[PDB]
Amino acid sequence: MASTTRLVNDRKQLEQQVKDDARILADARGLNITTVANDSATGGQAIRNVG
Amino acid sequence: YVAVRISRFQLEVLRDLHDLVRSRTYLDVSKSPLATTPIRVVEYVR
Repeated sequence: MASTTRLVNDRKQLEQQVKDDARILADARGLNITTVANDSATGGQAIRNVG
Repeated sequence: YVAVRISRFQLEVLRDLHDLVRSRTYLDVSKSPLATTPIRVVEYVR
């Protein structure tokens, strides 16, 4: 029970902080949206009324 | 037999030689020169 028993939590906090400041400064470069089309047809068997 | 004509012709008369003088606007590079390079900013995370 000393300062050596606080290393794992220290690493957790350090990891979270590094993940945050690696993204605050990263540049924002937006991409161009493409591949948009109507390709969601639905199949099945017809009714074919008899008479 | 039929003649196609127009109306409202806009032309400018002068009546003096001095009226051929107009004015433009230029940049004075003597005291407001053109920049050559950007500012080169550097950032640090708080």
